[PDB]
Amino acid sequence: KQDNLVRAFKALLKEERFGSQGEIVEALKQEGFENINQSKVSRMLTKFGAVRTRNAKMEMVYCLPTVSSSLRELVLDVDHNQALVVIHTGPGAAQLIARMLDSLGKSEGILGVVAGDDTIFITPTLTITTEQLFKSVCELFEYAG
Amino acid sequence: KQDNLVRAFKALLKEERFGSQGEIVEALKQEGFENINQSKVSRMLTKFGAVRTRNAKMEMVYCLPTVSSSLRELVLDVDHNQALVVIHTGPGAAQLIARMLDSLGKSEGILGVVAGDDTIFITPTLTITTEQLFKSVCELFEYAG
Amino acid sequence: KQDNLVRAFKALLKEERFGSQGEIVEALKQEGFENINQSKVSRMLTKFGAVRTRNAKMEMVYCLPTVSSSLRELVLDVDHNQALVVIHTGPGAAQLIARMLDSLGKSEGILGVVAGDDTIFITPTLTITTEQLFKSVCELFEYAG
Amino acid sequence: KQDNLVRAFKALLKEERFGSQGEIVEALKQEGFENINQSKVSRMLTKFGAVRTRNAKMEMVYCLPTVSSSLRELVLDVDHNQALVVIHTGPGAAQLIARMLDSLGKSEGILGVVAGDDTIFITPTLTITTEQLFKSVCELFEYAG
Amino acid sequence: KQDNLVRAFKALLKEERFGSQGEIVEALKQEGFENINQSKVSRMLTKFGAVRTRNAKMEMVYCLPTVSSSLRELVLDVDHNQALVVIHTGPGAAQLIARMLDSLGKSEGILGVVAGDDTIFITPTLTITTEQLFKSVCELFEYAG
Amino acid sequence: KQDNLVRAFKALLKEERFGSQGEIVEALKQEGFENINQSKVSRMLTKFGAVRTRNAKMEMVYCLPTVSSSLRELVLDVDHNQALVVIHTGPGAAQLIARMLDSLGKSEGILGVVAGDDTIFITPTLTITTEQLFKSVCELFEYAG
Repeated sequence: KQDNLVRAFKALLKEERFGSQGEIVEALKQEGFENINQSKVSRMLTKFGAVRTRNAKMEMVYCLPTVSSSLRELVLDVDHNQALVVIHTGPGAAQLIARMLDSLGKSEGILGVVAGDDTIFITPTLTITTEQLFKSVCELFEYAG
Repeated sequence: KQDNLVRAFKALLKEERFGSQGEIVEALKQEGFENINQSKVSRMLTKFGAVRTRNAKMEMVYCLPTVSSSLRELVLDVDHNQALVVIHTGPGAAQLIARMLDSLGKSEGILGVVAGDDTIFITPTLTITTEQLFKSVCELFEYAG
Repeated sequence: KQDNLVRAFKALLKEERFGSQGEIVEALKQEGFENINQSKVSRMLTKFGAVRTRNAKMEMVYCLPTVSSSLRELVLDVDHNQALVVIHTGPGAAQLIARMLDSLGKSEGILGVVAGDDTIFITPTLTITTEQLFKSVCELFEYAG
Repeated sequence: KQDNLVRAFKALLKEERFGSQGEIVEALKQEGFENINQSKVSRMLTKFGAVRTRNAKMEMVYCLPTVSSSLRELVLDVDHNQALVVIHTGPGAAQLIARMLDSLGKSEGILGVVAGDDTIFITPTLTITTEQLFKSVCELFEYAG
Repeated sequence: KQDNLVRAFKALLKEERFGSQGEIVEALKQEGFENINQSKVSRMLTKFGAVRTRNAKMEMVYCLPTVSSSLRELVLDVDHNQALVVIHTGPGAAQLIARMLDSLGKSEGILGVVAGDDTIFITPTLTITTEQLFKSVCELFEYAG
Repeated sequence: KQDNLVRAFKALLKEERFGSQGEIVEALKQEGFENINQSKVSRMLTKFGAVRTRNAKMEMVYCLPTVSSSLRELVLDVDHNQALVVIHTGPGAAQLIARMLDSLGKSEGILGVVAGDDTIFITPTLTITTEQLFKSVCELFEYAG
């Protein structure tokens, strides 16, 4: 079952047409993996070295290979809660991406950004909503969050 | 007075029976250290190299010694506020523990995790309360928070 | 225009009389730079290696030069939102300053602190307001936030 | 072929009897994977989340699962060149292990230690050879280097 | 004089034709800046946010702008001594690039890699010379070292 | 015995007259602690929060207290071997100090610098000896290495 899930997952990446973690979860559920969830999908994206790429249809999508990869291609997910916008990236890319985001600053609604190895926390200024900040970050990275 | 506090503190660790920072504070107050607080206790746990261990009564407790220590044994405190679950660890162990926590993912209520040297911030998904996340994290680390 | 902005900005630093990012923004607007904002000012403080110093009038102010610099002199801004107190520092100084802040602990209203390269997130305990924590942090660093 | 290599590799881990990267390479070559090398084995140990464990025969060996893991169990390889002893660990464990090693100090032949995410560089004092330091580090971690 | 040096330096970047730090130093000396050296050039590349790009003549060269930048474009210099290959990168990009290099492994002559914020140390295996490793790293990043 | 060693050690710090780890080791040996060594002294400097200060006799010496501390005051030891100059600092100060050192660059004999939490590795260019680099670093930090 696990070998089949890995094969199915990699095939979705090879199609170069899925743009978000939720899309991958839904595709796998439709294939029969009833217990699939975002936690499992996030672990697989990290484990198998998935990155994003702009396909020939101009869509930012996951793919399976990274010296020529761009920072934007290193973003794997953008999500949020009431207080923070959280980005997940490929291993060790969070710091580099956070450097760029914290340069955008308060005028763009970013009060501050802190990154871990593959996770970034973006906190908003009092003048922008977490949802608007979320929408702006999704636009910057072309992620269908 | 400070020499006596250190001696008293180390003795509490040697008893291998205290399970939380608050328990240590209370024990020291009862001994006569009226001005003791969690800030002082946290500094002492860090300074004296305290770690936790499962005692022979099956209780996770502080002890005074660490190549054979486990990640769980490296957690010193778990607490929270309205927006985050915060974990304090032994020096330089936060990154390693955060790697594990962020692998649990959204399906377990963890939207993201970021760590500093000995501090970890865990932010919840919109589908779990900070208190429930707190309770789950306390269960994972067997910490009486 | 950009060359003039840089010259104007550096001159403000050389005056050794401005104590906050907002003061710099206002001074530049008054000089005719209508589009100046905190994002631009934050980038310039980082780019030109600005630090703070206590001037001869006993005021903590920005200056243009750092082996003899103190941690307090490495703080560039202190601001906050509803959930966090955020500090911006000179490049690579956040970790060191965060070490000090997280030692203050819960008894001082600091539940935890995590730092990125030049940004620090301070989360409050349930017993202190974000504004009171903000005011205390501003006092510690003598920053007119 | 790659699916077969992964299956073969995981099976070696499940046997809980291999103690070093070189042993894994040799076992895979004997099975028919003529092009296997340490670079590939190191990538697989990282990718599949391998850790070490003391088996029932008292041997430190690789296994396939980590909250209960010890620092020693997080070491994947110990090797050296003329100037440094280099340790590879599981993801994000290098910092924690380095903290311990740099505490051993000059009296134990360790002039200094610096760690990356999963790599540690140990430089020797002028009073110990890189090979003796290597042998001591291998003994500490019970690694057949 | 400093304002003229900055203007001259930025103009060299805008030409999009210089491939190494030494080339920049030589060009500036020829323009009349007799005291220019690599230390000053390295500081300027960092300060002004220089990155590399493949120009229309297929040459990897410095340019003056970075969300769409690749890891290779983030390398600013490759040099070496008798024991290490050292890479300098744009701010906060060293960790990400090191992750990639340490994946190449021992079979490619890389015993280990450790990174700081914008500096990477690559130590060779006993089977490759520091100069051959240097030459291979220069080829990977297309840097005329 | 350990309580006496701690008391003796702290008293040496309070004298504000010792300038190097070796001086502390020698003073403790003279007091009767026959088994004292640099490993133990380094651990104590870290554990007890020692920093350096310029005393009234203009000597850089250890002291026992740090928001007003300078980067230079955060250096605890400077030593070297055949290939590297290694600096030990107070907890979490290595990154900040390394940022400054790597800005000095190749023209000052510094090929590169990488830091861990409280340790810094400085590798020399082919044009400066490790001993000359050592002597220059000792002069910069006024450390009697």
